[PDB]
Amino acid sequence: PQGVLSVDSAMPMVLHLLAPLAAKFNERYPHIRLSLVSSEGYINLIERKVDIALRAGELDDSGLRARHLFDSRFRVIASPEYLAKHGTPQSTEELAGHQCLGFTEPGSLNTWAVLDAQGNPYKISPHFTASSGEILRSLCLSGCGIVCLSDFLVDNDIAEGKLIPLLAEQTSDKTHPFNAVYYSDKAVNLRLRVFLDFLVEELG
Amino acid sequence: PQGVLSVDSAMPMVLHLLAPLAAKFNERYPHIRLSLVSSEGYINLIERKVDIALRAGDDSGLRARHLFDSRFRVIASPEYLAKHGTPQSTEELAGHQCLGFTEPGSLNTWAVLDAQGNPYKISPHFTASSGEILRSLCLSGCGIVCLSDFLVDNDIAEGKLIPLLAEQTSDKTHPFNAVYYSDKAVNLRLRVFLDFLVEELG
Ligand SMILES: [Cl-]
Ligand SMILES: [Cl-]
Repeated sequence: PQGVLSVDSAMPMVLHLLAPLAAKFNERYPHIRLSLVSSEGYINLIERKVDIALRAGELDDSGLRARHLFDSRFRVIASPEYLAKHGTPQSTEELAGHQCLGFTEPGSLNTWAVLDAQGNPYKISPHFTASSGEILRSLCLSGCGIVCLSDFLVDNDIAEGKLIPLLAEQTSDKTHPFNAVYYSDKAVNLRLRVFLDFLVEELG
Repeated sequence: PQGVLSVDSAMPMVLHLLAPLAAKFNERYPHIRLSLVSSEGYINLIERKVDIALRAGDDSGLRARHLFDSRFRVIASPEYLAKHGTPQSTEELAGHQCLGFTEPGSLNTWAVLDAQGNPYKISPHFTASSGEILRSLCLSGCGIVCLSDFLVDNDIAEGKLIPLLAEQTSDKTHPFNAVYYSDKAVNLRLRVFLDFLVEELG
């Protein structure tokens, strides 16, 4: 396997998942020149500007191949510093009293995976907004408020004590799948298949 | 000062400079609702999708306010250097794994000078769309990178990344500015944000 393989994903996937594994992938396949780009949505992939996309969406009836990588839950988090100055929410309805940060788009992500008293996902009014989950993580780390982000983005921060998980009982246990998406015709190339195989081992 | 202010910049500027200051700004001006977005180049600003752009790079009516000057640094992780040795001259970079940008290609002309005093142009083993991606690859032991001081200085402080070829690396700095259209300067929240950024960033 040799040559250039272009892999596209959202910033958090590239930084927390791909980048860490790229050194191990390099030792096994030193002749494959990975190109790791970060863009928004499936435009690059569909317009054939990259070979493979690693994304959480569900594209069916597109014709594109999807290979499952891993499942992730959402977590509601804040910095110890924010909680020290603002208090810790003990119910989901108390989030109305706190600074909740969200996406500029898509707005569907601003309906959090934390259930209210009636068992319905809580829609926030974002104080700060951002175009990336990675920016929301940084704002949360620096004490700007409460965010709701994928586990793989914040779990190591929680382990290091840099973020504190909130409203754990109220938080939805449901997971969302992440997939490697690509056109069937590009499965022909060995370097995509060995990258895909590698990704399913290490992420699964 | 009250309402939404949208700030566009490259990822490393947002994560390493803006986000850390956003809580302090919030305490001073709690009624300003920041929107921090990251994109490529000046397209959002030009097409008036954001109020201000923080970028190092002229469709006129633009104003540019200086924020700070930054040097580049060549770095690798301690784990990489233990497995591949540390380069003692710029010319030895040919034997090592150097990671670069997909684009712009001019950025793969590094700020490290060879024996003749020429900036070293690399053949990138791996490429990426963002300097933040290059920082992560570097941290993970994938190779050597050349990135702006504010992206890696703290890692160098913490001992996670090692500065290489310190004497050969250029001392020259490049400016970073807040860029915006003249007409948007009338807005109070843009003015207090700019003032804050100028005070805080140097
Ligand atoms: Cl994201
Ligand atoms: Cl960049």
